[PDB]
Amino acid sequence: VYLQVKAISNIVWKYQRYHFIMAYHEKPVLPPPLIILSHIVSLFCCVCKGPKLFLTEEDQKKLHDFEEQCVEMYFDEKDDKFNSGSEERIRVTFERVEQMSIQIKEVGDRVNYIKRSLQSLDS
Amino acid sequence: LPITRKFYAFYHAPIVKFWFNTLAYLGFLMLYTFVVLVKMEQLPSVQEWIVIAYIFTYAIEKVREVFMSEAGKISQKIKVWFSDYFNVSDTIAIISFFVGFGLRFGAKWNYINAYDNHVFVAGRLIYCLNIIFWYVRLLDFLAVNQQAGPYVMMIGKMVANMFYIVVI
Amino acid sequence: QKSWIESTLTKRECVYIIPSSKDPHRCLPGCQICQQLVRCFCGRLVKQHACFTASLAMKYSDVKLGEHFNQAIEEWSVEKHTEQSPTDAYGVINFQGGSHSYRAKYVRLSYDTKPEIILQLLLKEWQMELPKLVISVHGGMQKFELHPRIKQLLGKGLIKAAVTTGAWILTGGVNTGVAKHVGDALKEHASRSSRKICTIGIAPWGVIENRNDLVGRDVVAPYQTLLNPLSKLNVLNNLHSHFILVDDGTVGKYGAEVRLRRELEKTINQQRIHARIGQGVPVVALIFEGGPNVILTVLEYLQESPPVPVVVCEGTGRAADLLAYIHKQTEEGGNLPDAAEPDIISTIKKTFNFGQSEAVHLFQTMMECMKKKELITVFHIGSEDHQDIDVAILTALLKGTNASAFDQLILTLAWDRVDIAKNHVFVYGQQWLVGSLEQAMLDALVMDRVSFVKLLIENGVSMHKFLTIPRLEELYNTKQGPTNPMLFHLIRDVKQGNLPPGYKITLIDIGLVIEYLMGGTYRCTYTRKRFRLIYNSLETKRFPYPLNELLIWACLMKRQVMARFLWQHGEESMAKALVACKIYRSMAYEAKQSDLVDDTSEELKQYSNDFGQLAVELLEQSFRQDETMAMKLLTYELKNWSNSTCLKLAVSSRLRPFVAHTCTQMLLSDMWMGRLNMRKNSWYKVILSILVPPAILMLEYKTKAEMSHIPQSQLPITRKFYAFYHAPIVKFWFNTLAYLGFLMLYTFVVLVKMEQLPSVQEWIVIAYIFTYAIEKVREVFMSEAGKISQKIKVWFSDYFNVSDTIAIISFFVGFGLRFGAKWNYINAYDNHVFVAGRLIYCLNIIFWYVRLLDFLAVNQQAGPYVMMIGKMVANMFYIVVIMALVLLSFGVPRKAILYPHEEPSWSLAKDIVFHPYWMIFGEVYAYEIDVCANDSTLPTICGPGTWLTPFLQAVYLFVQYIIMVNLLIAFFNNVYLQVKAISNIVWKYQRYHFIMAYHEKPVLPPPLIILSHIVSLFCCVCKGPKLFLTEEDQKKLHDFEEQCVEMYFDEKDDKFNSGSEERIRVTFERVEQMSIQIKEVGDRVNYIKRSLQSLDS
Ligand SMILES: CCCCCCCC/C=C/CCCCCCCC(=O)O[C@@H](COC(=O)CCCCCCCCCCCCCCC)COP(=O)([O-])OCC[N+](C)(C)C
Ligand SMILES: CCCCCCCC/C=C/CCCCCCCC(=O)O[C@@H](COC(=O)CCCCCCCCCCCCCCC)COP(=O)([O-])OCC[N+](C)(C)C
Ligand SMILES: CCCCCCCC/C=C/CCCCCCCC(=O)O[C@@H](COC(=O)CCCCCCCCCCCCCCC)COP(=O)([O-])OCC[N+](C)(C)C
Ligand SMILES: CCCCCCCC/C=C/CCCCCCCC(=O)O[C@@H](COC(=O)CCCCCCCCCCCCCCC)COP(=O)([O-])OCC[N+](C)(C)C
Ligand SMILES: CCCCCCCC/C=C/CCCCCCCC(=O)O[C@@H](COC(=O)CCCCCCCCCCCCCCC)COP(=O)([O-])OCC[N+](C)(C)C
Ligand SMILES: CCCCCCCC/C=C\CCCCCCCC(=O)O[C@@H](COC(=O)CCCCCCCCCCCCCCC)COP(=O)([O-])OCC[N+](C)(C)C
Ligand SMILES: CCCCCCCC/C=C\CCCCCCCC(=O)O[C@@H](COC(=O)CCCCCCCCCCCCCCC)COP(=O)([O-])OCC[N+](C)(C)C
Ligand SMILES: CCCCCCCC/C=C\CCCCCCCC(=O)O[C@@H](COC(=O)CCCCCCCCCCCCCCC)COP(=O)([O-])OCC[N+](C)(C)C
Ligand SMILES: CCCCCCCC/C=C\CCCCCCCC(=O)O[C@@H](COC(=O)CCCCCCCCCCCCCCC)COP(=O)([O-])OCC[N+](C)(C)C
Ligand SMILES: CCCCCCCC/C=C\CCCCCCCC(=O)O[C@@H](COC(=O)CCCCCCCCCCCCCCC)COP(=O)([O-])OCC[N+](C)(C)C
Ligand SMILES: CCCCCCCC/C=C\CCCCCCCC(=O)O[C@@H](COC(=O)CCCCCCCCCCCCCCC)COP(=O)([O-])OCC[N+](C)(C)C
Ligand SMILES: C[C@@H]1CC[C@@]2(OC1)O[C@H]1C[C@H]3[C@@H]4CC=C5C[C@@H](OCCC(CO)CO)CC[C@]5(C)[C@H]4CC[C@]3(C)[C@H]1[C@@H]2C
Ligand SMILES: Oc1ccc2c3c1O[C@H]1c4oc5ccccc5c4C[C@@]4(O)[C@@H](C2)N(CC2CC2)CC[C@]314
Repeated sequence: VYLQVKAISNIVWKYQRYHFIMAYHEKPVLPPPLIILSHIVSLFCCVCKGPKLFLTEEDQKKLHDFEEQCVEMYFDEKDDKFNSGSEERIRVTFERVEQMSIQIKEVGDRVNYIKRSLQSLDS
Repeated sequence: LPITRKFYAFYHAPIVKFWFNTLAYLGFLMLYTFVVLVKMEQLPSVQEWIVIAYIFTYAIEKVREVFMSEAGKISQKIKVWFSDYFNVSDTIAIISFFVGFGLRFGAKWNYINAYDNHVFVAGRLIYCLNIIFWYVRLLDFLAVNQQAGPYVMMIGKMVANMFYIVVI
Repeated sequence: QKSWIESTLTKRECVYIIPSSKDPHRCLPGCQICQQLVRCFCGRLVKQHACFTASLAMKYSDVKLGEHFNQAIEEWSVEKHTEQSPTDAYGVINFQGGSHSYRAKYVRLSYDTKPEIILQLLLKEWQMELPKLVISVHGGMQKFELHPRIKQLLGKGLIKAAVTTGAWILTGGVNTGVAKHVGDALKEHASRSSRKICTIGIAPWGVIENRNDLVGRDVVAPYQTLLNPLSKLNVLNNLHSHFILVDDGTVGKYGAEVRLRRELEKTINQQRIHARIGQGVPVVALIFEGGPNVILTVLEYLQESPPVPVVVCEGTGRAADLLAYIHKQTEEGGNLPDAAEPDIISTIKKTFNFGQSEAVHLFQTMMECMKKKELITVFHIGSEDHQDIDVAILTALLKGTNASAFDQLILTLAWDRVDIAKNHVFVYGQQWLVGSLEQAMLDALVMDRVSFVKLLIENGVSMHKFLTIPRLEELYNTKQGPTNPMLFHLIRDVKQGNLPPGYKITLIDIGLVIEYLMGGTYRCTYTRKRFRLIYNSLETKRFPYPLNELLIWACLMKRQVMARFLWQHGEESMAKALVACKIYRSMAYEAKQSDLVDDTSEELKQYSNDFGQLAVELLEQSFRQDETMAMKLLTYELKNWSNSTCLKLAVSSRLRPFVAHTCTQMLLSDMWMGRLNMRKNSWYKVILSILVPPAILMLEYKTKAEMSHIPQSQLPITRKFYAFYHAPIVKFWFNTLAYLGFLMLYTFVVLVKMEQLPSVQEWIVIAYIFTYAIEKVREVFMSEAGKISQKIKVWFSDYFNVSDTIAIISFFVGFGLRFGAKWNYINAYDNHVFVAGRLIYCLNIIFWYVRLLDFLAVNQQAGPYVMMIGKMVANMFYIVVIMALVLLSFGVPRKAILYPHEEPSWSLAKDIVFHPYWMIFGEVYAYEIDVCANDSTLPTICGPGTWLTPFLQAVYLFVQYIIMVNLLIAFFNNVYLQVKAISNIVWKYQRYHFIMAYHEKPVLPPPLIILSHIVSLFCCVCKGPKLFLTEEDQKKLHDFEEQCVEMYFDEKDDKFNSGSEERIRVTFERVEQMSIQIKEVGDRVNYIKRSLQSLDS
């Protein structure tokens, strides 16, 4: 247990940090002996009279446009990382060297057709 | 920024509400520790009254934290809030305290000794056990620190998963 | 409204319905065909007008006179007979069917929109960035062919020009023209690949195929992109990103766009290309297979002020190739000197069916275009000029526009293209006015353009004459590059108060930051009185070593790529790396100790470790090259770095691999042994010779030939004694033997009964501590030169110096009470002033036992264990806090239940902690657990509720004894494993500290040290590893260092280039090229065999 938690220790506290920041954001300004005033004064203002952003439909559309751009950039970087990897470079090289070996035999075949045809025009 | 808005800004800041709740909680425990270690009389000492007031108003606070929580069904609100450890512990701590206070306070004294009356003794002994809940709730305050917090999560995971070794 | 597109823009409609260019039409249905096929000049048939009035022109009669005179037939215009109104067609195209169904914003607006409104649309509404170039692609507006090679040879280059610069490409948009082939460039080469191109297509609205679909307020209109591939129809190319569809209120006529496009070109060329750069955004024209009118458009640019260059391509045998033909014919001045007009007039008509008349007039245009052949450029693909059309489009802005050398340079800087600046700007011919390269350097430094800073230094810029106090302050105060938010807060901390709002940073304030970050006794030049008496006044306003100052700048500004570049240039390279490590290390600590939760500290820590590793790797280069000069690098006084050494700087950063390096250890060994030269068994040879002084003569001593290099250095009978006792190894054992004798006596004093007057043992003990105290006072004041406040802070940064301070003060409090106590009593323990003093001694002796750990840490095995223990105790706090809460959670209920009749007392404090603490160590107090049992040792405690406490203690021990103690042990085990992994490194770093400590100490230990004191301060009134080089050997050492920096990068490059990953990739890229070269054989082999079949006949 020690070794498991210690390995992710900073991650653990940063997650805990969400819970206590949210907890004390919602609490009133007085602690529990004197909180009664915060109670007795608040419920008057409701009868007598957390981290959430309420966007308008226009900025809502800009944010979606921002998000889709970053999704595109995510896949681009993913593809570039993949295509730069050594395994992907060995295999494309592998497939490409194979093709060339036929293309050279396709020269080594046609070079005959030249030299033998030259021997035909030699006469 | 004028003078009056600087006070508003301070006290409504969550870091301030933390330390202000923390300092009041420590003062609460120091008094309640005094109450259980010092001889208990017929009527609560001024220390004990302050202790009672804290737990009562802390309880009202917890009731309001549930009902002014994330909008939903009351049954859902209840299930969520009893999914935390310290909220289950605080619930037991609050209920047991007022069982203890009722016995301590509503006990008729047939005797001058005050420990011959076993309704009174039952109430005092509940306090002495109830105070454990309130010391252990300090682990939650201490887990606000970057170093202490992971150790607190360690202990919880140790206790939660050791059952079958202890059965053996 | 709150809608800028709709509120501002305008759509025209033809309110007015003259017949179709003459009498309506024949065909006996007469009034009936007036519905079928009778249009306006507007371009729309009767029912396509659809205006509110044009529909009253569908009922009874039209909006005109009885027979409508002919100077009203001509009177229709798109200015007087079209009603402006808010727009309808705008949004995002969805090119459904095209390869992920591309997206492109669009809008319908009139030809008369003010040019600023356009600019607002492009930049504000569409959130486009102001570009650094504008390529305007003109060409043939009719479906045309393009050879396969040139296709993939154009789309490689126009794309790079718009991708390496953020250029707006401009087209017509519709596929009937050149826009179709701009799309080919985009499709191939994966146009942007996360690196946006903005290609606007300004088309007229009255020709767009499927005009209807685009109609709609902010609508995502889809759009068929698969019509017949041959049929020439005005269909928007699905690979552009933006469209400005110019309205003139009509249908079926082009020519409404010609102005708005040019007006946009003016509007962009009057915008600053960058904050500092005071040019306009460049514009350039590109020509792909132009029609007739494209020729005039060329001339239309060449005249206007400022002109616009025109890069004409080749291929296809029209306006593009034609201008390429005559551009090789006309002379340098611009008039065909030969008589060859009818031959080129012949060529005009082979491409443009005129016959004679327009042919010459077409030729008349060009001879004026051939006047300004400096603003014209031909990129011919055959003999391959310019190596690329990218550089061609870009270079066209550089030649022919009679731009200053500066303006040529700075535009490449904005673009971030050195390859063009190196090859085309820095060349014989430029003249370079007085301070143009320097102003270029400032822009490049500010803008973090490392590649140009390199180029400028190579091509004639002296940083010595460049870098001044004002220019250096401009660099600290800029916001036009990578910045460090922390720096402003560090200045606010060293300036105790706050600042006026537009505070510009001062170098004195930087100096105060550097002293804060370097710490110890570091003193920056900027804080010294000389620099101040200069700075307050502002050959003298320059710096002798500018590259030192800019390295500091780049690191404080968190400009790491620039800092790595400025490191490898200039002198003092190892020092600069070690200073950089310390600066970043200290900034990392400040970030870590802040209330902010971010990644700044790990980033700065990494940067420190980067320079720390450079310093270690440089030391290894130097050591392998020349050990003696490597050791000199460690030890030469750094005049420019607070008179320090590179070893001291590395120690300031806890840079253990540098200190643990063999070169440093060899240096330290020579100091430790001094003139002694025993290789084996030195510890007891020294001990027995301290105790038997004649054995000093049996020892081995270094010859002066050996004690000659020793790059930190500062046989008869008498000099052998001097050599021995002044050796730090000897001063260690001599202090160690005296310390052990001290403790043995003081142990005796506290264990044996104390009388009125101190025993002789106690007097010796007193003398030791008193003189040891004088020694510590002198170690502080004769420490590293600095402010007394700095000297104090440094010395109280060690643990054993804080402990010794408490140990010394407490002893003399204890002695004063022990000694100045009047004895009213014979018993001597009735007097409680005396007892207080004795008890202080008994506690003070603990300090002196624990100080033996420091002596023992001189051994290679024991030392790391001592560091382990310190790290265990220092970091266990929060586990012990939890243990304390668990303790009280049990202690308080136990006492309350078992002792319910207590009044308040401080015994309650003891009772709630005492037994619970001893339980941690396994004392269960077995016969006290159940107080009501027969075998209980507390039978009187039996009472109500006392049966609860065994359950409480059961839980307590499980949590405390099993969980919490073993968590603490688990933490200690990690400390062990961490330190053990680096154990030899740990001791070698410790070795620096004790060799330095005993090098500075005197030759007598603390009882007899008083003589060394009393004799030394006479010689000052009456009458450490630092090499003081002369300026000539100082220059040789710098030459040695720069050679080893070069060898460092060479080996780094060779290692990199030999790596398998680098070999796979170069192979990958190289096999790709060969596959074209073989297809280039496989293509040409045909040309052979088929040509042989041609000569076969
Ligand atoms: C990181 C850490 C940061 C720092 C954290 C710091 C935490 C700060 C926390 C701080 C507050 C600590 C104080 C609490 C304990 C006091 C007990 C005590 O000493 O009692 C004594 C003092 O006399 C009284 O207590 C009389 C007053 C009665 C009411 C109690 C108010 C005390 C103040 C609390 C105000 C409310 C606070 C809480 C609100 C919920 C009485 O004992 P006695 O006179 O010996 O008994 C007579 C015996 N006889 C009968 C034999 C004669
Ligand atoms: C989501 C929320 C989370 C937190 C939970 C929140 C809810 C927490 C709920 C807490 C309540 C839990 C139940 C307690 C019941 C008391 C039992 C008891 O001792 O009875 C005794 C006293 O009974 C009396 O009625 C006299 C005592 C006064 C009442 C004090 C308790 C009520 C206050 C509660 C305030 C709670 C505040 C809640 C505010 C929200 C009966 O016996 P006796 O009279 O002693 O017998 C004498 C015999 N003899 C004479 C022979 C000797
Ligand atoms: C009065 C008696 C109770 C208190 C105990 C006093 C004794 C000493 C022990 C102290 C332990 C507590 C240390 C932390 C608090 C100090 C400041 C601190 O670091 O705060 C932290 C939060 O702090 C908390 O979350 C503390 C919550 C209160 C815990 C109270 C019970 C602890 C004792 C249990 C009872 C048993 C033991 C005691 C015996 C009874 C925040 O710190 P920071 O500066 O934001 O973060 C630093 C890192 N930075 C640089 C990256 C930002
Ligand atoms: C890797 C390791 C390497 C090896 C490490 C080896 C370390 C080498 C260290 C070596 C030195 C160790 C000696 C110190 C302890 C002596 C105590 C003692 O025995 O006292 C006794 C001897 O008689 C005296 O002590 C009388 C002399 C008084 C002054 C003390 C000087 C002693 C010599 C030290 C010179 C200064 C040295 C320090 C300078 C700062 C007195 O006791 P008593 O007679 O029984 O009492 C009478 C009782 N009665 C009253 C009932 C009759
Ligand atoms: C960077 C440096 C690091 C190390 C720190 C270096 C500095 C270390 C500093 C150390 C000094 C610390 C303060 C000591 C104060 C003594 C207090 C005391 O006991 O007072 C008592 C004696 O007071 C007297 O004046 C009589 C005793 C003689 C003086 C002996 C102490 C001074 C020597 C210090 C030599 C220090 C050597 C420093 C050399 C540099 C007063 O009370 P009383 O008289 O006992 O009362 C009798 C009452 N009755 C009669 C009813 C019974
Ligand atoms: C005064 C003397 C008399 C009294 C003495 C009595 C003896 C002592 C009695 C009790 C000791 C107190 C602890 C009780 C059990 C803890 C529950 C638990 O494990 O929660 C954990 C899991 O599980 C749950 O969250 C749900 C399980 C509990 C059910 C809900 C309570 C129902 C009523 C009661 C029935 C339940 C059993 C108790 C009934 C007795 C919650 O973990 P967490 O904290 O959420 O972790 C993540 C936190 N985070 C989200 C911030 C990341
Ligand atoms: C969820 C809430 C549930 C509980 C609600 C409350 C229910 C009501 C609870 C209690 C009411 C008790 C009233 C008295 C009953 C009749 C007996 C009597 O009068 O006297 C007897 C009382 O004997 C006892 O044991 C009294 C204490 C019982 C409580 C036991 C712990 C339960 C609470 C734990 C916490 C649970 C909370 C858990 C938290 C989730 C003896 O005393 P006496 O007569 O004065 O003396 C005669 C002997 N003499 C002659 C030697 C002197
Ligand atoms: C009077 C005596 C002194 C007082 C005692 C000292 C005070 C007590 C000390 C510590 C109390 C607990 C600290 C809580 C820390 C937070 C934990 C949390 O958030 O949730 C945790 C639950 O946590 C628990 O369940 C807590 C322990 C339950 C009560 C048992 C106490 C120990 C006694 C019994 C021992 C005695 C046995 C022998 C008996 C003879 C959740 O963790 P998890 O579920 O493991 O996480 C899995 C995550 N997963 C989803 C990836 C799988
Ligand atoms: C006789 C009976 C009466 C007396 C009983 C007294 C009871 C016991 C009292 C005290 C026990 C003695 C230890 C005290 C604390 C140690 C400080 C520390 O942690 O240092 C460490 C860090 O921290 C510092 O270096 C600075 C922290 C201390 C501040 C400076 C002292 C100010 C005055 C005093 C205020 C401070 C607290 C003390 C005040 C009481 C230093 O570590 P280091 O060794 O540098 O590690 C690297 C070594 N290297 C560089 C070679 C690689
Ligand atoms: C930084 C320096 C600070 C300290 C400077 C020095 C300050 C001066 C210090 C002390 C001066 C004391 C002089 C006497 C005071 C008046 C009382 C008196 O005379 O008698 C009383 C003395 O009672 C005591 O307790 C005396 C000892 C006090 C010292 C307590 C520890 C502080 C030093 C710890 C180390 C701190 C160092 C930490 C290191 C950083 C009783 O004795 P009596 O009258 O003979 O007997 C009458 C009773 N009878 C009738 C039964 C016989
Ligand atoms: C009379 C009894 C017998 C005597 C006792 C035996 C003698 C005492 C034995 C050992 C004393 C210490 C040895 C020092 C070794 C050198 C360390 C050094 O150089 O600096 C170290 C500080 O080191 C400390 O702070 C030392 C410990 C402080 C004093 C507390 C002693 C233990 C008591 C409390 C325990 C009781 C608790 C429970 C109480 C009930 C620095 O290490 P660091 O800062 O961790 O390094 C971090 C590096 N980083 C920058 C990468 C992050
Ligand atoms: C977070 C932690 C919660 C627990 C705790 O720490 C903090 O809270 C503290 C409160 C303390 C008590 C406050 C007041 C007194 C009165 C005093 O009476 C004078 C003496 C008398 C002699 O006869 C005069 O005549 C005696 C001491 C006592 C009972 C304290 C004891 C320790 C206690 C219980 C502490 C306990 C360890
Ligand atoms: O590890 C080292 C390996 C080789 C050398 C050293 C080392 O460390 C030094 C050290 O340490 C000692 C400890 C005890 C006895 C002798 C020495 C010495 C010796 C020495 O002086 C020496 C050679 N040269 C000067 C000589 C001119 C070359 C300098 C460096 C030196």
